[PDB]
Amino acid sequence: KQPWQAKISVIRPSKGHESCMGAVVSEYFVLTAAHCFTVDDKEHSIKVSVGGEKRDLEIEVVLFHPNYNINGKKEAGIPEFYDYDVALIKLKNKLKYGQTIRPICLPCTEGTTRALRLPPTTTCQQQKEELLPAQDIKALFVSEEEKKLTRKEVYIKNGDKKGSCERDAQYAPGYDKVKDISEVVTPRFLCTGGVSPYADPNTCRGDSGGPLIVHKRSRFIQVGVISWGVVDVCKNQKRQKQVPAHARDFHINLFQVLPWLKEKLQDEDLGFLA
Amino acid sequence: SPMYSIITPNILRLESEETMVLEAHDAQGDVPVTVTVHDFPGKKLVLSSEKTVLTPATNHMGNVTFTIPANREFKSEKGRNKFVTVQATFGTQVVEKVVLVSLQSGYLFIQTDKTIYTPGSTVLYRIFTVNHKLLPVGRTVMVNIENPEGIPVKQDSLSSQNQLGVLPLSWDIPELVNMGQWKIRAYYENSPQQVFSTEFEVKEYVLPSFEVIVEPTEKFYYIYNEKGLEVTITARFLYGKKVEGTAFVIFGIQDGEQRISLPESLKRIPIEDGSGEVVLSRKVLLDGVQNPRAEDLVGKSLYVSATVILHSGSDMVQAERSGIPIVTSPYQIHFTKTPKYFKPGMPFDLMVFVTNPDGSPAYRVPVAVQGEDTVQSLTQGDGVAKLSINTHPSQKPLSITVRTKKQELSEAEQATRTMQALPYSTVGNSNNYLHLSVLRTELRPGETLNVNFLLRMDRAHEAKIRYYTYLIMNKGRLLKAGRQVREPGQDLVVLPLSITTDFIPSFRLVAYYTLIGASGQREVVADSVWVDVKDSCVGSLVVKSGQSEDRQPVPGQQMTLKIEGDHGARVVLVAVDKGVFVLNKKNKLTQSKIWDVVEKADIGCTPGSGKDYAGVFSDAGLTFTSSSGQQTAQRAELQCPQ
Amino acid sequence: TTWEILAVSMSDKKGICVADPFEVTVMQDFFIDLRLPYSVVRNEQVEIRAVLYNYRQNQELKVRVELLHNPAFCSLATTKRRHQQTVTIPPKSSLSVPYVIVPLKTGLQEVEVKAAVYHHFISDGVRKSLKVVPEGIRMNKTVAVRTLDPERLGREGVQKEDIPPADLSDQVPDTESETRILLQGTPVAQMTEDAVDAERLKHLIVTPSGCGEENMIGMTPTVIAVHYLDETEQWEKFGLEKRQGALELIKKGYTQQLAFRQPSSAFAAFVKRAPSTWLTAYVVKVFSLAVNLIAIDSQVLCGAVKWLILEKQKPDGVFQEDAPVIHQEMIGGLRNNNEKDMALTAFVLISLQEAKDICEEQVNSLPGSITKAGDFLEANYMNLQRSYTVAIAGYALAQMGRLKGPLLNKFLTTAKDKNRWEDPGKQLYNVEATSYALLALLQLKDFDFVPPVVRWLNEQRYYGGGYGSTQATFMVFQALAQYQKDAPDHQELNLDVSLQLPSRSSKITHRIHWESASLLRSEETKEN
Amino acid sequence: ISFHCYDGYTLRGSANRTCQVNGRWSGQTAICDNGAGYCSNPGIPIGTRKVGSQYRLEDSVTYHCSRGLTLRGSQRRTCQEGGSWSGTEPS
Ligand SMILES: *[C@@H]1O[C@H](CO)[C@@H](O[C@@H]2O[C@H](CO)[C@@H](O[C@@H]3O[C@H](CO)[C@@H](O)[C@H](O)[C@@H]3O)[C@H](O)[C@H]2NC(C)=O)[C@H](O)[C@H]1NC(C)=O
Ligand SMILES: *[C@@H]1O[C@H](CO)[C@@H](O[C@@H]2O[C@H](CO)[C@@H](O[C@@H]3O[C@H](CO)[C@@H](O)[C@H](O)[C@@H]3O)[C@H](O)[C@H]2NC(C)=O)[C@H](O)[C@H]1NC(C)=O
Ligand SMILES: *[C@@H]1O[C@H](CO)[C@@H](O[C@@H]2O[C@H](CO)[C@@H](O[C@@H]3O[C@H](CO)[C@@H](O)[C@H](O)[C@@H]3O)[C@H](O)[C@H]2NC(C)=O)[C@H](O)[C@H]1NC(C)=O
Repeated sequence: KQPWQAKISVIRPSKGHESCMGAVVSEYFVLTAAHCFTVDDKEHSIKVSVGGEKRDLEIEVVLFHPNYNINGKKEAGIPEFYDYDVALIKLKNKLKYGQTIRPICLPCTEGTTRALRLPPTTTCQQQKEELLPAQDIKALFVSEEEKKLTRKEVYIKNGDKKGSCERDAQYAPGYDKVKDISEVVTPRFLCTGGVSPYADPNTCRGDSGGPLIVHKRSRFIQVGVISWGVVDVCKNQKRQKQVPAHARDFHINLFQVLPWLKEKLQDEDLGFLA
Repeated sequence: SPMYSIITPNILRLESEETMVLEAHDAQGDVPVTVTVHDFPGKKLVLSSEKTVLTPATNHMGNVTFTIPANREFKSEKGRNKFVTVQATFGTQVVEKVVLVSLQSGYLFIQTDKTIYTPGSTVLYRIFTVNHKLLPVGRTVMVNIENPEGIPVKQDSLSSQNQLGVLPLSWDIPELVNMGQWKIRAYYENSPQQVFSTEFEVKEYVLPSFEVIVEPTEKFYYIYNEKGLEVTITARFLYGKKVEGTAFVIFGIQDGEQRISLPESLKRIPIEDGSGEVVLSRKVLLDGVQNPRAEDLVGKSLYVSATVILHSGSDMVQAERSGIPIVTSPYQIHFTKTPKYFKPGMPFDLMVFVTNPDGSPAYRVPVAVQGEDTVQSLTQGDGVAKLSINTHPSQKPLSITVRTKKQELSEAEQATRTMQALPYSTVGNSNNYLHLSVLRTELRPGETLNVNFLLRMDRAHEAKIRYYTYLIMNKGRLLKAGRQVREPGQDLVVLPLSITTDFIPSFRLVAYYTLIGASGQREVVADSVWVDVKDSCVGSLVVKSGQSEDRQPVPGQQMTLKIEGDHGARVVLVAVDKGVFVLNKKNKLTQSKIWDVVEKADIGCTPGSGKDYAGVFSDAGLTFTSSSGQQTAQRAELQCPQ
Repeated sequence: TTWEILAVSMSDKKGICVADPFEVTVMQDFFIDLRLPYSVVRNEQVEIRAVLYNYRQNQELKVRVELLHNPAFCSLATTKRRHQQTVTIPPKSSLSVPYVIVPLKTGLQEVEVKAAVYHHFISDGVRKSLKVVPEGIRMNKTVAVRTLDPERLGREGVQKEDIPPADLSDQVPDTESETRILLQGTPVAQMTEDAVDAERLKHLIVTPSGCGEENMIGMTPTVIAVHYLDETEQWEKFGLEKRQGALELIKKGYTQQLAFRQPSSAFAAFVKRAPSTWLTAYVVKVFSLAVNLIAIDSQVLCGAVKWLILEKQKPDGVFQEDAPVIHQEMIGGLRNNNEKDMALTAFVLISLQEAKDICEEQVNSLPGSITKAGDFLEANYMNLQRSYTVAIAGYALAQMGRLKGPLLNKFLTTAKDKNRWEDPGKQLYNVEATSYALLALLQLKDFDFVPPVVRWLNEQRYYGGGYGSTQATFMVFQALAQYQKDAPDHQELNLDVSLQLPSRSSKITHRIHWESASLLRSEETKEN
Repeated sequence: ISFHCYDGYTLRGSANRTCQVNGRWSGQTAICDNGAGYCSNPGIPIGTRKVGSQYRLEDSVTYHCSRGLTLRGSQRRTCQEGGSWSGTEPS
């Protein structure tokens, strides 16, 4: 049901195992978050598994976005800074497409234009009006429930509820004394979760780096990468059945990182728009 | 001995700039002042801190501005009232006072496009977010929409940041929905106790093609008028043309909310050329209550309902005019703008307010005090007449009864009202007073106002008086403060005051002087006055036809609309059919309704003076504290007494 | 008609200004006015009136007016025949044209009427719409009203409620039915008691004076009164402004108490007197609660603790009294010598835990001594007899989290009538014992045993002050001040209400909190 | 002809449309939507008439062309689960 889902494992010297996730975007690249890895983590200590396979695939290089800096706000008293929290993982071996391993489509490409049944003259600004309009957008992400993958349907607060969603970042750990709330929430972000209009399931720490998918006309398009959350409702025992109302989760908008994605995937036959 | 003083408003507001005045009497050389603001209780954090120096060249003055920070210390809702520890240090002397703080961040006004809606339509509504100075600001606002039962249906949490203080919103009406009076409530996130609301009706209807105005010949009804009550029925189309047809008009009496109809008064008149006349006779009215005495109908009101039907039979309109009170006198007298405290030996200025029985002011009505008849003041366009009487230097309460001397009317049909004024308690019975009288006319922006200072005291200590100190209160904030000099021998000095657009709608003016006479004690005598300005816009906004009149335009034709307003202003528009106001003329957004909300949120209660010197400040909405021990009373209620 | 244009401007410098209404009159000379009702019933023959107006000055019109055919209506206008008549309208008059129709299908249908005049190029047409509501009377039926409360009505934390379908055997043929489901949370308002009135506490502002122990009998009702009035917010009904006069009396007793401090960092009644274990420990209890009002030095408070840990603490954790105080009325329930090793150790251990967050960096043996003193109270807690010694040793064990098992059951059952832990003897010790056990009930966060305990302390109306009232004024207004801060206004509302329908595939889940309560969450379903 | 919505509404589709030589308007259909329904606003194609202002779940809309014109597409569309109208857009 979820062929694109990658399971990433990073072994660190006595720090523990970092259980992150990613998305198969091509035959060589796996898109995920950037805070799962640091500069000290070497390529022999990072193992990625896809398709439910027992073996681990070996990687070549982890390509971070050039604007990522997690400790870039320690002068202002902010310990974390998840702006531009995306990274690509170039694998060593080519992936063979079958029934359990298939890619996920990306914004502003040739195949995305035909998947929405649009004319080929559709610009990239016209596609951003289609997938992310100024309303509450129905979406879904992939989570791991008792060694089994399941889907959690959420709503993207992009309309008038975008203001009520973003101002709830003051309750995050370390962000309790942040002056301007827009300093930590750049326009590169999307907001899901909360109580209005529905009770959305929240993302865990193990679901980090996964895709934020939009199901339209029996096809699945990724529009975001899971970044960080205000409240940790998952404790690896169950899901905490009494969540608060300001438990929101933030993602990285893929329409804002397009010149970096077009450069790193220029030799992949994806067909990005001009 | 040098004296240090501090003046601050009664209630300080969150996230707003308040003004602070520092003085130093009988001092030479510069006095450095360090002012530090703390929260109550215990002084946990510094909320504000400012510094200034009082130079003798400025006569030891210096206005200081601060701002209550938007910190989460005022987060508790069980506290009801909030307080701060205000502290000022004059070099080596520390002066402090506890001041009440309200949680209010400003005002919220809700505009709807129509006053009545059908099921299936969509309601458009804007929210204008301003602070206490009527300037736009960005806050977080919670919005509710309530049913006729009072249960909220849809809740939102918007921010007016980066939107120029205008929040466009919408709500769809389902096809199956409850009719009745719906409600839209909104409040600031930091002040949830202050809710602002506007209603609208939901009904199944169609639009009419003509309006019916039911207006009687007088705005009341006199009991002994043998002619009865004459009511004019006006019926014209929406486009201005006149209506031919037939009407059905019936009168009725109303006592409280229990209505008693009068079926004896049914008439059927034809409506010719959009006009018609109908009279209720007095014998029909006295036969409906079964009352042999005619004096028991005083207090009750009358209501008229009309139903005009066209000659084609295609449409009809019901209209109603209610609240026509039955009175013995066509005028009423209210001392609601007149001070309740006087000074013995000095002239007392009465602010007489004369109304029609429906609430409108009366034009050109003589007003003379019963038992005196010296001054016969005439009413202006605002319904205010200016009287003055000479008083004896006695501490007896002054009973003033004021009547009207209108001609073409007998003395039994004249109005009267008696009020009681209490004497001003002096400091130590020294008989040192101060009166403030102002030329009462309609004040417009751009004019100049002559404010008079009258001093009554003994001659042994008038040479010590060299200056007065005036302060301007407007919309709960301090606007301007200065000095007014006086030489020994001058019993009267005049301050010319320029009137800007910032005094709208009204303003209060306080003043005080300070000196030491006989024993070495600092004496403070004060006085206040409330002056109304013409309630108009701060800027201006006119909408007229950009096309040079032409003729009445055709359906489908383009026209040019001229929008005339201030620079850098976001103008929002709405165009409404005038057939909507036939069904519901309630809940229209006007400029006069906006100034009614601002005037009913002022921190001053009594329109003039007080029982003592400290009672003048608390009734006008100010706090005083000095280094010599003289303070004002505490204030723990956000609203006025009673 | 006439349009009334209202405008509002918004300048950042000038502010708000709503314009006067500007009226634009729109009119034609020859037009049709189609006057239609709000709704007509399907298959009911009604008559509609198309009024033709002629506002010309002195020109009569010859007009052919025709109704257009619609398949949703049944009139005389068909597909192969026009329903047109020609009439004559005099000047400055109107003529009504009657038309009969029968609507045939529900929904919003359309009617169009056109007309044109003879020998001139003037014409007009009106196309308006009207609702065709189906036959019958609108009705509603209540299927169920069920009160939702898991754990009470439910089991294991979940509650399942099954809803049957409706009746609808009397439904109109070929009509739409809509089912509305509503969720509504109920607000709760629990706990909270009336605080002791500040008009009853005027007599507690006492100027302290005397020796090393007579200073503390005067310092006690002044320090504890400011602590109680700052939390309950009763400075308005006390009179205000007298806070600064009471803040100077607290600084007066702090200065006189340091004059009897020994060079061993301990306190006695005189400088030539031997140092005392109780007076040094009661100074720590008063000074740690006085850090919120004035200034407190770190070298005297922790030095009193360091003298209590290194000099006057056995490795058992038992604090032994060397020289007792001269004033035996100020010690309260410690005057009765029954279990001196369990009551004096519990008295100092509260002073070490109320100064635990102050002296954690200076005295490194304080996390050790708290562990050493807490282990002695846990062993002999099952052997205590007096109701005061259980209350004083229950609050010393609750601040760490070690009042569980057979020790927690002995703490709750000692209360006679479940409201007071009175001893058989001494009224002052029973008044003090209820406030020690109330402070242990608020540290455990067990809010069920609390409201009968607070209600007994307020109905007794002990306002403090007097001889021997040093412990009795200090503890009753410490527990009643701790009550007003830990009191909730409501119990939890967090309802994970999911709705599974067999018509859909997804579960419709709402979470109702306290702030979003009293807000209906309607979910409409046209399938029964 | 050009399209422009009221305040608080988002315009999707072609804002500027042009009548071509084949008697059809260029671009996509302009839709003013507020984002309050489970399904989006199906909009009004030029020449049609939409009956149904509610855009909730399980709702339906019916379309009718003008006089002498033939409907192509679905006369009735129904909002399905997932936020997608049944049938096809008429013309
Ligand atoms: C507090 O005091 C300061 C300094 O006295 C005030 O600043 C002054 O504000 C006025 C108003 O903008 C400035 O212009 C003046 O306007 C009047 C208008 O009638 C005119 O007659 C004067 O000749 C003058 O041009 C003035 O330049 C400015 N600065 C100084 C040094 O006076 C401030 O307004 C006061 N604030 C409050 C709240 O009282
Ligand atoms: C659907 O069910 C309701 C039952 O609640 C039916 O009765 C309606 O009930 C409401 C609530 O009590 C009434 O509203 C109220 O009317 C009174 C006047 O009696 C007014 O003073 C209140 O302010 C409030 O508006 C409503 O009138 C009433 N409807 C009636 C009497 O026709 C309702 O009739 C049912 N609807 C249908 C279509 O069957
Ligand atoms: C759709 O087409 C319209 C034209 O049909 C485009 O409107 C153009 O918008 C620009 C604004 O960037 C206009 O410039 C301004 O014009 C006003 C005229 O009053 C002038 O005062 C300003 O100084 C400024 O120059 C431009 O005139 C206008 N084009 C025309 C022909 O009037 C619109 O941008 C198009 N939108 C899309 C999404 O394609």
